[PDB]
Amino acid sequence: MRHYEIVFMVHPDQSEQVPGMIERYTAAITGAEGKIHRLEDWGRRQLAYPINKLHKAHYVLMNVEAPQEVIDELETTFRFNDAVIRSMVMRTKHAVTEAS
Amino acid sequence: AVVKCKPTSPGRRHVVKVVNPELHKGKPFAPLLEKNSKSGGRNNNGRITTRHIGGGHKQAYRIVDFKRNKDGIPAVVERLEYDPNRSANIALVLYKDGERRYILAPKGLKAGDQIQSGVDAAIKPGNTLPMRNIPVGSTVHNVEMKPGKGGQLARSAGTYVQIVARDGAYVTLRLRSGEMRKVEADCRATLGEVGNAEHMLRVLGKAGAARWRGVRPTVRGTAMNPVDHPHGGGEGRNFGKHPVTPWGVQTKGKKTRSNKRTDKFIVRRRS
Amino acid sequence: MQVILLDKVANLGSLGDQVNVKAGYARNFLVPQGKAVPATKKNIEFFEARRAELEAKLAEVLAAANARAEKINALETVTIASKAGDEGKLFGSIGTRDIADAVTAAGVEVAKSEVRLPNGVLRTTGEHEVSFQVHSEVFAKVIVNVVAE
Amino acid sequence: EIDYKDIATLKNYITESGKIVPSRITGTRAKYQRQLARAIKRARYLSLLPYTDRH
Amino acid sequence: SRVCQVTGKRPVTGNNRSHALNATKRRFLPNLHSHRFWVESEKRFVTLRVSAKGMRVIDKKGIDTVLAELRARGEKY
RNA sequence: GUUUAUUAAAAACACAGCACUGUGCAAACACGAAAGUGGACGUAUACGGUGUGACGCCUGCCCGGUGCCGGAAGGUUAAUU
Ligand SMILES: [Mg+2]
Ligand SMILES: [Mg+2]
Ligand SMILES: [Mg+2]
Ligand SMILES: [Mg+2]
Ligand SMILES: [Mg+2]
Ligand SMILES: [Mg+2]
Ligand SMILES: [Mg+2]
Repeated sequence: MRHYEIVFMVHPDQSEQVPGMIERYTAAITGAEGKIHRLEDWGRRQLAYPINKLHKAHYVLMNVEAPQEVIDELETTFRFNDAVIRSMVMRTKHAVTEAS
Repeated sequence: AVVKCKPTSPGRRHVVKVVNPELHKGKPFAPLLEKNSKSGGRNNNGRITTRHIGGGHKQAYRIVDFKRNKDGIPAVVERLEYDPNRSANIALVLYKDGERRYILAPKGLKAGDQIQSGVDAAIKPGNTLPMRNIPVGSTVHNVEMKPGKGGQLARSAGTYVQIVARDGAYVTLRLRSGEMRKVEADCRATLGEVGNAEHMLRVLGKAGAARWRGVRPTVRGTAMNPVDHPHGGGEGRNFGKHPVTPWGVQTKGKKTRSNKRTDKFIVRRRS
Repeated sequence: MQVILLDKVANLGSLGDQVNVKAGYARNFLVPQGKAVPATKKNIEFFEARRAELEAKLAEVLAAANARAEKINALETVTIASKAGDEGKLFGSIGTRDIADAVTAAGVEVAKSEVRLPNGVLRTTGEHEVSFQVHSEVFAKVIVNVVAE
Repeated sequence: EIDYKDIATLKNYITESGKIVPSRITGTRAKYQRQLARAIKRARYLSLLPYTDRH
Repeated sequence: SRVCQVTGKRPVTGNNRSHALNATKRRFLPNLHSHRFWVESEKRFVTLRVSAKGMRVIDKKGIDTVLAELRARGEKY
């Protein structure tokens, strides 16, 4: 049972639907007895360099405390989800709640 | 696994077997078989239209589901069993609705594994989906060429197809031969590669082994007489001719594809 | 060959004009349709007999097609359901068949082959504009609402 | 300790071309530079910072 | 049976002469094509194996007229 | 193991192995005026052709000639007009 910090990038065209992603993902973590300690929706932002001919993407920051299996299938969801791009997951030794 | 035979006698010195303990040791599924009488290379006129075919072990055909139209009904792999009709193994799968069928065994599939076919099936080996739903770059086998016609590409033991790109209503596929081909995205494909990848490493080891699988001896053209083959005779070992088929067509370089119908789907040839 | 047009044609002519066309064009398209028939003295005199009737008949069908066109536009929105996955990306598709049936359902009889979808086949959930070509010179529009739970 | 999301501070430790500034110039401690190097490389992956001034 | 159903054209034999006038037997085959003709009088298509010349006969004589001759001759369509 | 039934059983043929080459499936190819059939109810770890001939260590230099493959600007060039 390990902490994680998850940052995933959503396609700008799906910006309005981004809140749909968060509820589904949080449900998966909670459904497996996990919990979410921080959750930020940074919204649209300018990319430093183009990514697949795209210059502006929707930013979501989520910090969770879920078991290994929950994160494993969560990565698979990002892999096959075309809306989300360039997602990464972290390992942390303590939960975080600051805005940063 | 692949195991070499000890040289207890000539004919076993070079034999290399491919032993798979997972294959079912019993008889196949009876109500899914049919007669597969041999031909010997003869056509309906009785003439030998293809040489070096004849004899071999008796074989019974077993219906393999290349289409997999059972949409939305999951199935469990009952067992993997030997198939004499092809290099690859076939897995017996039981649909929970009560139906049984054969499918080409993927690389990693094992007894008890869940599989499902349909447009909403999960992206997992053994599942069949239209290529418009499969992610680009996925490794697939048993690829269809026309919707509803059944898989026709990547059926051999260790063959697979890569979805290099997708555009419009077509998906570009890199075939095992290296050729890049266009196919309609609505065609179905099975995720993963075909199992039994160790099929190429086997060594027959003796002439009789080839005969068991219905391959007759091949006689070199240069060993014949002029009346029999262009390479003909000549006292001593004389060739002095450009290599050709028994019917005079040049070999070792000459192209033979003449299908003007299907070049529109061939973005790039194998080489 | 020389043919006389029984109906208005975009780039060829109007009713009653004798025009020269390729044999394939007349044999394969015009003659099988009601657009034109071979121009011969037997047909020319016979055509003249109902010259007024054909023009009157063609005039009202355009109005009749227009009449049924507006009521199609009355159903400005039509709701249909399909297999929609996560992200709203439809696993399946909604072709001309599904759209054709929907408009008639509690609506007006609509042919399955005259619906126009220039953008595509509506492979994604949302709102899309589908054009309707009911008669050669008139068009119709309607919004198809596609959503699923 | 130092977090990569804090881009404002990271801007001070990268040249106009995106190069990571040497420790001898900034004068940061060796331990923090290793964290700094990871942070800058990590922001670059998320495109929070540019790999280079040319793109 | 490479025989046109309308005109009755069938393959004929002949020779091909080389520059040295060597004579070898050959055949001349009609330009047959299977085509669907719409019978205006019957609201249906009729498939006929006709040569290119037969196709032009349809235009000049009309599909209705020829079918009467085919029916009289006993040809099945 | 095979072979000149009836003067030649061998160093010849075959052979497992090896290499080149063709073939994307209505495959190449082959028997057929054609339909169609085999290849194959197989799908490039497949199939056809060619040479070599277990295995061990190896297989060097030559693309002028002939063949094959790729190219197309230029020259020459058929029916047709
Ligand atoms: Mg042979
Ligand atoms: Mg051989
Ligand atoms: Mg000899
Ligand atoms: Mg000699
Ligand atoms: Mg002996
Ligand atoms: Mg003898
Ligand atoms: Mg030899």
